[PDB]
Amino acid sequence: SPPAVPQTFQVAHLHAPTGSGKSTKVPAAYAAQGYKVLVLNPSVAATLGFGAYMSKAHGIDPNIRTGVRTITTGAPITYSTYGKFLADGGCSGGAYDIIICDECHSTDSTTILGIGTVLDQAETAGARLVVLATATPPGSVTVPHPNIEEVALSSTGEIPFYGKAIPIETIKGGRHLIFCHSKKKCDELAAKLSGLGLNAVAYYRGLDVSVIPTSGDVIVVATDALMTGFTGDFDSVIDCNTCVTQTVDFSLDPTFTIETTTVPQDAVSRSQRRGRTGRGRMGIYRFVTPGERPSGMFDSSVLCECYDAGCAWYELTPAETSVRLRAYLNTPGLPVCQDHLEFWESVFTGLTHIDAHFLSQTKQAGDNFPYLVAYQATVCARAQAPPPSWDQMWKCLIRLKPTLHGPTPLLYRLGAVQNEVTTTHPITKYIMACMS
DNA sequence: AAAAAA
Repeated sequence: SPPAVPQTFQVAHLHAPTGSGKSTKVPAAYAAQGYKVLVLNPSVAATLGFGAYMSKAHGIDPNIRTGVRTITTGAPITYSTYGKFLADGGCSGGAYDIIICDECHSTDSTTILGIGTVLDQAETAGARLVVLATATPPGSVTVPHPNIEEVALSSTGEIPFYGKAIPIETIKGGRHLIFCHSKKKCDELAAKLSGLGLNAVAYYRGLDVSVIPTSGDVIVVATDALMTGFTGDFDSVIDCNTCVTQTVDFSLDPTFTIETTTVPQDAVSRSQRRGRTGRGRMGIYRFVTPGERPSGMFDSSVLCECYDAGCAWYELTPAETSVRLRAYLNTPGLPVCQDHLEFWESVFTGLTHIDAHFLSQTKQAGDNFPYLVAYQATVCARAQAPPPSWDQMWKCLIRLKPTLHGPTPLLYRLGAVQNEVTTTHPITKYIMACMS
């Protein structure tokens, strides 16, 4: 049933629903034929999760590789995240015959870099086959779910949402899940509902899952934050149909601008959110918008994230990162994006002699674009100049604040800029030149 | 305007 292992090296696609067999059954089969298999997954919890199931399901303790915990068993099957895979330097010389790239539809920087690394090192590493598995191939469109009945919203309601309202009785009793785009609006919506006597709580990246009562009436207003260690299944799901993403704009003021904005959800988003209900029983899905943008596309800002991660985490030169990204963008059947490898590469190539301390800080802070942040900070300190602003993203320069004065040598815009700006800095001129 | 993995 699973893709046949070719005599020579080949890259195969695995389009199939139900996120289970593709990461358990498929690999279990290959191993039965005496093959060494590597299964990569974006999630750490998922990767650790497959370890426990494989044992009890196929009586074979697979190897587990994640940033937190690593476990070797010599077994023919190894489960690992893309992150951990990258940190391990990629494909080991002759370690696996088949490499499975699960959730290959994910457009996050780590997965794209990961898959691109596989597509470039697989064959040489000795692998005989690469599998790009996903339940939602590029260009997918949400399909009506059996145990789920979708219903639109209207002005009819006492709780304003995103252009509409939500009936009080619609969520009066039972367990419900409300999806909001912003983390602050989650606390707002939850505030009102809970204020109306309703038992509503907010959830997002940071708060522990223990906040949501495993039983009893409750309304959860959360973001797309993964509820690791929590049995989903909700009587209904109200979705705002909006996703928060980062977009890049070549505003030439003086160079580029990376900002996080909103945007209508795509098939994947819609599917995943609507999937939190209708598990084993009839569920409901209340939306604010009927349409949906086709899945399979990601912004150029993501490639920028790849070069940043290659620089900050995986000790990859800009050119090296390009090899792996070039392989990704040259492989059909995967998420597409405007080819800006050359431009992004040239940008990062000029970002030399970064302050190790600042880099360490931005990385440890778990901030976005830690490399670009730390580098801007480096230029600022090197010029005894203040950062673009004193927003939390520049906190690595706080101890130097007393001695920083004058215009910020702006290299690019990563958020709001409060301080005065100058564009005379050599690195800024270099970047301006790349824009051409 | 969020999340996630290094």
